[PDB]
Amino acid sequence: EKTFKQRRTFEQRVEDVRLIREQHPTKIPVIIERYKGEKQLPVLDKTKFLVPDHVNMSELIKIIRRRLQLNANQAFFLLVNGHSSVSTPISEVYESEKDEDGFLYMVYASQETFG
Amino acid sequence: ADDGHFVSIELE
Repeated sequence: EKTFKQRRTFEQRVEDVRLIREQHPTKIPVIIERYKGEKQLPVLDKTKFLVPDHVNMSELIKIIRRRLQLNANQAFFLLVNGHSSVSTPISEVYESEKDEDGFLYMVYASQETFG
Repeated sequence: ADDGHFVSIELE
């Protein structure tokens, strides 16, 4: 059950960010993965996302929910390094919370604290 | 997994 960091080496990830930032300078590179213990949400179709740098976290969350085709009654949370602010621009989350490899990592679940 | 492609997210 290998996560993205386990499938690609640290060097491969650093190199991937460098090139994708050079080719897509208006986009934030984001890794979005499902919580390993998740039991009721579907898995996403892909792992690596490019998010425009005028978008905020509230907007991203609604977009991902829609990708998963969730019913209104279904809980969804998006965690950036374990913390569950919706208004923050994804550029600012990136500057603050990006990994040493340069990706911004997120995990989604139907629980908010996990776990 | 398709680690070789990025989804390009845009506002609707």
